[PDB]
Amino acid sequence: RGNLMGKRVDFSARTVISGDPNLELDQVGVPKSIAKTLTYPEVVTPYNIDRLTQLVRNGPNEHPGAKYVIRDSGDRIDLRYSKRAGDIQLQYGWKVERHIMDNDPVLFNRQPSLHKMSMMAHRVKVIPYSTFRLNLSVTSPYNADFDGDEMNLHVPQSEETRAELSQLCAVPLQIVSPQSNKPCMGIVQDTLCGIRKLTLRDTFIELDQVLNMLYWVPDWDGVIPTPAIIKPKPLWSGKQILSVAIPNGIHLQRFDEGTTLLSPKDNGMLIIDGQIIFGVVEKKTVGSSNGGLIHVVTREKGPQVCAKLFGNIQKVVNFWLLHNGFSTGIGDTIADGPTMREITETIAEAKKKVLDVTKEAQANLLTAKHGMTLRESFEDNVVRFLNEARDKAGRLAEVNLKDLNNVKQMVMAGSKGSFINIAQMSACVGQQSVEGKRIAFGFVDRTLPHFSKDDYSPESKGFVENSYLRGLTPQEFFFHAMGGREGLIDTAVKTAETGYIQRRLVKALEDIMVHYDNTTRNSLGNVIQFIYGEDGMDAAHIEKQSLDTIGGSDAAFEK
Amino acid sequence: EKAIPKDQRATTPYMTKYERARILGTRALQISMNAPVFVDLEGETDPLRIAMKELAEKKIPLVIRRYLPDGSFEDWSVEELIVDL
Amino acid sequence: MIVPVRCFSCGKVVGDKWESYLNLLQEDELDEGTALSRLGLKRYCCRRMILTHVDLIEKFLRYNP
Amino acid sequence: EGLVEYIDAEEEESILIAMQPEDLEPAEADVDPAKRIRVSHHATTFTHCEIHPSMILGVAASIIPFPDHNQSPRNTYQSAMGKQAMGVFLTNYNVRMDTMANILYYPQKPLGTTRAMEYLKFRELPAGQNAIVAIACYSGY
Amino acid sequence: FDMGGYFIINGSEKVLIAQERSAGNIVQVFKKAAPSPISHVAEIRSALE
Amino acid sequence: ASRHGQKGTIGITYRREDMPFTAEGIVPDLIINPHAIPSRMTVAHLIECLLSKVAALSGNEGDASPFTDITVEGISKLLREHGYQSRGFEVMYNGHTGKKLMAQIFFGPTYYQRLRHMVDDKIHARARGPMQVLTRQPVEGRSRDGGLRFGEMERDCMIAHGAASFLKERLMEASDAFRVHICGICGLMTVIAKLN
Amino acid sequence: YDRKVPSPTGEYVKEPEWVLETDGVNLSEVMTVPGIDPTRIYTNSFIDIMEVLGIEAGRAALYKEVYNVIASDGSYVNYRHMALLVDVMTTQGGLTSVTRHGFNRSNTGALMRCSFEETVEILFEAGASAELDDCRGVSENVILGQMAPIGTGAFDVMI
Amino acid sequence: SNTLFDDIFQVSEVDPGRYNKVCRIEAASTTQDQCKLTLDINVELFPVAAQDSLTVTIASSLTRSWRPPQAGDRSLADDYDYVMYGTAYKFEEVSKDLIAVYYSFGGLLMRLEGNYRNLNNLKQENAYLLIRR
Amino acid sequence: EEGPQVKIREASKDNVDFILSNVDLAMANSLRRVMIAEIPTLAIDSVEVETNTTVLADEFIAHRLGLIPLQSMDIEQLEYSRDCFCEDHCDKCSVVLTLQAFGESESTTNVYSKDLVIVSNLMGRNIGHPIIQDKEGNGVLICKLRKGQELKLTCVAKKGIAKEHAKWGPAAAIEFEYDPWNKLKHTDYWYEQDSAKEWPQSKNCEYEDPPNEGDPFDYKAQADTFYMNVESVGSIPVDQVVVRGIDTLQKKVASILLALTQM
Amino acid sequence: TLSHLRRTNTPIAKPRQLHNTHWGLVCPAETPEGQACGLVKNL
Amino acid sequence: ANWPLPVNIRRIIQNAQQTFHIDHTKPSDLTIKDIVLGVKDLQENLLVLRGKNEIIQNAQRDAVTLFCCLLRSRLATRRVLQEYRLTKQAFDWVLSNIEAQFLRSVVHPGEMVGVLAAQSIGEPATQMTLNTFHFAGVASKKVTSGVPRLKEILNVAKNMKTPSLTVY
Amino acid sequence: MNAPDRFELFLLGEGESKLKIDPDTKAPNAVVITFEKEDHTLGNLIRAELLNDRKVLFAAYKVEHPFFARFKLRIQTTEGYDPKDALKNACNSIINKLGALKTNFETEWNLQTL
DNA sequence: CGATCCTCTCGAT
RNA sequence: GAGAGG
Ligand SMILES: [Mg+2]
Ligand SMILES: [Zn+2]
Ligand SMILES: [Zn+2]
Ligand SMILES: [Zn+2]
Repeated sequence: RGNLMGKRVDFSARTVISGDPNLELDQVGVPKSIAKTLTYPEVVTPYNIDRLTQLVRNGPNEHPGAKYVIRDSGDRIDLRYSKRAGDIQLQYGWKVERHIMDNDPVLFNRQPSLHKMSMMAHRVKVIPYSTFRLNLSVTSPYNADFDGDEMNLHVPQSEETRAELSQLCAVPLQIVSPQSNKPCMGIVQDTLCGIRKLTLRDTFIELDQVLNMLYWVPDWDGVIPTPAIIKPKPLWSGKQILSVAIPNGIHLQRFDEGTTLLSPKDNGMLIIDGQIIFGVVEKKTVGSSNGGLIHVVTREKGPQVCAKLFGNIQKVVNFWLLHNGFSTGIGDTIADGPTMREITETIAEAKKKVLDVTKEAQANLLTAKHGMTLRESFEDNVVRFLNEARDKAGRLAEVNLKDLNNVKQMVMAGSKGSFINIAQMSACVGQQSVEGKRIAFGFVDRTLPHFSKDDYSPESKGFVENSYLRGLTPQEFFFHAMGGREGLIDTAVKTAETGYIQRRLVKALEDIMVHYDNTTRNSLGNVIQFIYGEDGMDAAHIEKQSLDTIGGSDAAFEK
Repeated sequence: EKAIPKDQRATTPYMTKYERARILGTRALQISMNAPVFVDLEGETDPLRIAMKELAEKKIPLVIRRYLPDGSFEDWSVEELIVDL
Repeated sequence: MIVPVRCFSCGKVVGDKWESYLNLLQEDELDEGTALSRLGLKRYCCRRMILTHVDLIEKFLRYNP
Repeated sequence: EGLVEYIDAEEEESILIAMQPEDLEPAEADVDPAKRIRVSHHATTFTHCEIHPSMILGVAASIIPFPDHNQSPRNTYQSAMGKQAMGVFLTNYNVRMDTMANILYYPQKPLGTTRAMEYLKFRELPAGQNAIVAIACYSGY
Repeated sequence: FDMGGYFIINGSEKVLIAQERSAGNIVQVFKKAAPSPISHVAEIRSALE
Repeated sequence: ASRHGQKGTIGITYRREDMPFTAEGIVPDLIINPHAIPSRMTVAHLIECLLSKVAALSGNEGDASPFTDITVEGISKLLREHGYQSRGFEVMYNGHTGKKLMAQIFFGPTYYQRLRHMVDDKIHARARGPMQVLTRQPVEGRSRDGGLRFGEMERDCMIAHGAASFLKERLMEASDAFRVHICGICGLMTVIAKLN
Repeated sequence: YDRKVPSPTGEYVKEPEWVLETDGVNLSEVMTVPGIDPTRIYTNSFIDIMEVLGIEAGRAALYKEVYNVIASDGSYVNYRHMALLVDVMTTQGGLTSVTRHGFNRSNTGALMRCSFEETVEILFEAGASAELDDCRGVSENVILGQMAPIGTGAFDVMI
Repeated sequence: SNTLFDDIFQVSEVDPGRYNKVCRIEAASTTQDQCKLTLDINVELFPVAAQDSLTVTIASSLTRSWRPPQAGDRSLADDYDYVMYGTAYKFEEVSKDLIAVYYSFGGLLMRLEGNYRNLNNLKQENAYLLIRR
Repeated sequence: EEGPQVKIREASKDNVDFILSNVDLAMANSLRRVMIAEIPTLAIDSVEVETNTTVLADEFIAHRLGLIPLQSMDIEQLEYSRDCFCEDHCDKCSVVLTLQAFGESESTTNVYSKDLVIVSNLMGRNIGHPIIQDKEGNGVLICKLRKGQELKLTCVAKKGIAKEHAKWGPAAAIEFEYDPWNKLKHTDYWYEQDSAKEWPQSKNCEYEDPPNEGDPFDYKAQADTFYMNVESVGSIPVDQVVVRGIDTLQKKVASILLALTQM
Repeated sequence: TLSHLRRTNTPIAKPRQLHNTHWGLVCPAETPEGQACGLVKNL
Repeated sequence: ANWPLPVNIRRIIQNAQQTFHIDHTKPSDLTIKDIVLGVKDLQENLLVLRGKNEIIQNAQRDAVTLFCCLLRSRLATRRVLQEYRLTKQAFDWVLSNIEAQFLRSVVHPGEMVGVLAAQSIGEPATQMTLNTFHFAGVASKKVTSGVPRLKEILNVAKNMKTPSLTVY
Repeated sequence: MNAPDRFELFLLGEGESKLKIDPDTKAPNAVVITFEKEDHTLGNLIRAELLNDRKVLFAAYKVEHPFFARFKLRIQTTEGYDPKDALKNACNSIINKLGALKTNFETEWNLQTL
């Protein structure tokens, strides 16, 4: 395992990673010191002799340079020590171990490598500073973030090895994945957030900014689109300027809930010939979604065009947002005086439901359903009332939040946060659970020595009435910490356990491959499937389609 | 022994992604090593971009030997293989 | 460890104000907020500079070598 | 004088503890909507009372401002990192020959402190700075 | 500000980590799992301090 | 990191003029993303900031102690009393442009910690170097100019990509690769290599 | 239970049905109880479906099982991946586990099995039984530093 | 080209609906009983109230990189107050003789219903909307 | 006179509060940035440490030394060393400062910016003298000494711009606001019940007419009237921070005009 | 340092869990992620 | 009805509609024969396998069954004419686009599907949050899930935690 | 360690030139100007002035990467009008505005007391 | 006989 | 071997 199946290798490099709005999807930012340590062995041909001479002349310390010149016999000339290091008249057939240069294919990776998308080929872009820079929309396959993460780079040392990386492993080739027959890369964070904000019917742009936004798109035709508005001032909509980033012959149709071709809510999506007709652009259109812009553009225009679409959208949106601004403060967690009153009463009614049920259980009136205990029946009821309360209180909070609420804004775009988050920060944290039950009696007949014995009340068994805004009481604080711990303990287990599963799965199926007869066979030549997937289709070239003859009435079918 | 004749070939008339990559790689290696070029390079210098051109104009003189699980093979020329992809 | 010269955020010179601040607090028996304002430390970036400073140099000067 | 007393978990089992002196035992006979919700007396057979609930916390977590306003694992995370934050580990640093030492040029005491920090000598030997922070989408970096 | 509580062994500052163990001389009864021939077990781990 | 489990690295540095600014000409020492907030539910961070702004403004120490009756409403009263919008929001102007940002930014002081773990102590690159005695494979670790491990899991991804040559190159040309002499009869590494 | 069933007009209609949920298993006996639909009886004990209904029903039930673990997590994986797993566990006519007991004891190459678990003991019985290894597997080629018959090397290149 | 459609409308409803600059207008023609119009307008640039009588025109001329007004001597088909530009995206036939046209002016939608649109309202990337009084 | 207009509201040695009208925001901002980053100044760019028995590190001291404001009045009569034909530095391109301090007293000995001694030939140029705004005339506490303690060092103060290092900023905060009433609608205010009630009124609102509710939006309007206040560190008088700011910007536009000529 | 000097170790039914009885004795927050989660404690 | 299949017919149709600038006012130039035979011949050209034998011809017939269902439902006379309103030009282009995209969609011999499958199942399993199921309401919903269950399945555990019969 | 020198923000490298004029490939009478060792200070100011010119059809600037001082300026002008002349007038207009400001501030400053 | 990956640093034999 | 990092 440690020496044959895996081993430490030369032409490898490692560092802390950083994001780069100004980097192409298929690129990787290489620190100059790394580009200078890592080399490629280039043969001296008439097609490169001039460039190689200059690189040898630059030597190992100036960037587009080289260390080592290998001649016939195989003798390595050390460019940092040789007395003839400034002489060297190259000959064809010699090799120059040149520095890693812009556009070289490199294998970029983040451990754990659970995916083939965890190990992809990028185009080198030599940069100042000591981190590896990467396009934000490649963060997901690697499952990378910039909180201290490190990544590894591998350098192909052969022409065929570079072809393998560029023709099989390249980032654009991986956009649409066979794992879930859909893209594994999409518009995220700031870009996902600003693309929504830009797309509002209300969002309008003036000439000055429009011109700058248009120029920010490298594939731009140079033609200024006619402004949506031509009356007191030419005014372009956000949808208009973002459509410049979308190539022609791109068609997309959606329909969410109330979408009606006149799209009252500006929901759904309609793109004709790469021009957005209606529909606020968010996660459903521009994320890792099944039939979105990205799945469509890859299939329609191709992987190379799709990888440009990442940058193009990033460039416009990042610029517009840089100029617009986006924040979040304590004020975004605050709901109305009246909302709070309603939340407060929502909880007190839940508190009474639990009392009534308790009083009833204690009177021997509560009958247990077939299959479950009277006490199990009680616990089930209490927890429902208590969960209902958190959900009802939370929904009360969410409704009160204005469209200008920054938390609500991030939820609408689908960039960060869900309902729970709003509810727990603004309304009520809710019931704490350990081993799927409410807080257990760790002391005799009580959860804490601040309670009396035999107390089944919400507060007693871990119900956090307060929100993170209001703040938690010591009892509530401790119980939340108990619930919290169960999470960290299984996180720690559901990593070492899943890692072992993954190994076993990989080892058992290692040798299964598609043969020249469309058959699925192991190393013995034994048949697993007669046709791969039963249809002999590649998973990355497949998408969810409606079978129109199956549904509807017999009359509808006839019509 | 073993071999399938040209007439009786049942494998895809299409070049696989794995075939194209290995083809382009092998040819790139040759060009990189001062081997003769079968097409007019129009300001082209990268061995791979040249192999891509030789592939596009069907001037790669290589043959893919397709092994079937019993051991029999189907010889297909780069010349005959359709390049969709 | 000694008053930073200049506020990190804006660049306002603060390194000439420490001793005057200690005096304003001790001798004039003023509160930190009015002491800061008398020094002309109007913005909060300049205010955090002085109010938040811990003068460990005094502790260090106590070591006999 | 028997005003205070030591208790282990075994003895904790036989006793009833009030969480606050006042806010747990004066008498009964308006509210701040902003303030958190507190249950009540609901038990009045106390033998003991907590010196101060913040004492349930140890050294690291005692540095966190308002941990009662944070999702619990974040407090566990902070507890880890506080030990990786450079400050002025000891006043005599200039005299010791440690394998590795990291000292902040200008340590600053935090503008937001805990009552427990007085006893942890935090404002005397701090490990951080009061940076002016903006929460914003700027260049996307 | 040094708090002590540690040792200096060959110039190295050593901390003895508090070791958690079960207290001895405590009687504890346990329900033994279904296939077991013994329903319940009462145990005492008798120590001499 | 702030004292709330909010760790991160520097993506870039900007000089004062590129930085967004307040109308009093206050500029941030740090810019953190709004996205780091909703899911983490690290509200104390936002409360720390609001409190700290009032503290620097008033020359007092903020009481960020746990189980208290200190409220966001209470701090907000004091913040407004200082002539600032009560929720820490401030009108900011773009550094490149001078034009007001459409959005108002939550801005004020927050205690940040400089952690160990610095790029320069982590960067490592190897293009050939020292080999282990036994295995004849690259040495381990940055300190010894070691090679990075291309483990089984990585070997697996190269199989999935179908990169047969790259996988061979990693395991041979990079790392070990040795020429042994084999007997045609017994098929063992018996052969007495008497080269030259 | 909710149930999508075709109505007399053609469309699918929600028609709820009473379903019994058990703790414990006796497929063979319960399936013969009058009043049930022995055509629709199910168990999450795919080993029992295998023993009563056969390997093919065992396989279908094994997919349903794997599928449900993935689906309960809200995740979606393409059919072909879980199908391949389930088929591999199935092709022997029984249920072969993804364990040193299961797949690792099969007729495969000694150098490929030793790469997983029980390394030395696999290699000892290989010598004693005087095994031949094809070197047709990925692992033996990784051990040999040879181009494996995977993608790129799954064919030969000639002139 | 020239005008494709011209009429006077009586505005029934004006709804803001979660926007600050935009309002969706509900209006019927003063001449034709079947003639309807639903339209998104920038009320910041051109305010509209209920019962307002507006002249609406769909024209197609007064194409390449848009050049700044440069009114120096530049004269356009505007004796109007509010002018848009958009795409014909749908032609829904609401039975017998009733036809509806859908126009998106940079995402500010419009639905014009009647019958007589016939040999005039083409499926063009073109269409200028011109509103006055 | 013609284009841009100035109206000085407040003025002192340290600050200028002024209204900049009949100007474009691109100009107001470019001017704003130039005062921060590009006006040349004199600051310590080299320290040679002879003796340091101080409690502080050589480089820690050297850092603060560069941060001391130095007279930069006659800065244009000093060369950038990089352009100077000398080997290293000289009186045409640098100012040399001396620092010798010893702990004579049992009580703590403080080291100030007043203790640096100009050792080079200033040739009658008003340059290099540490800026002292202190009432006690000490200015900037560099260091503190105990009894046996000593610090002996030599400084080379060179010409530079904040763009290279912040120590070269004649800078300090630049208060900058336009349209205090949000008539331009350049910002959409965040509110709970009432943006007017919730956002504090700008002092600059007195100097402008309120929008008036019964009026339609002024879509054609553009920002021209910038309420500014330039704070000076000391090295250069306020009037100069602005005048040299204008001069520098003017200069860098001229270098473009001259570049077009050259090609 | 203070933390290290107030640290607990537990070699090897549910030991990783913050038990009720830990109240006021061992910190609810301060425990290592993954590795010794709940096995290493702090007073 | 919604199932993952190769070749997005809806998209191809939409592309012919724009490429040929179809006017929903004029009558088509097509014939029932053009549509009916056209679609029929298209089906004889969707190759997954190629052998001239019966075993292979029926295997081919089988592989393409569900796609031919989708195709027939989408390319029926009334749909092509009333719904899409295609011309002969647009129709013939669609016919060739389906064939070309179908042939592109086929798996390439050499594809390492074992490792693919393993990683495609394994990766999500690592992302499986909570060992305890979110069915916290009712106590009779207590069936083993997540990673503990996935382990029961893979190890083929004779002694599972939650054996259960579901009786219809 | 991999940090560039700070003088690289404002000092031309050997080989580097202030302006580099490239004819635009996408449109007639359009030009792209790369300005080396200059940021938003010059870029915004110039772009704004070019829009003040009625014979200027397009004017936009961008700083493609924050690491590097350089910016790119795109100018499209009226048939007959050269983009280099448009850039010239824009520059002189700025210089004359700046001259006017200097004097106006100096005049004001002299009237002051403190 | 199994018991995530990879990465770092430290001290001691 | 322990401490740590994602
Ligand atoms: Mg991370
Ligand atoms: Zn300041
Ligand atoms: Zn032999
Ligand atoms: Zn000189």
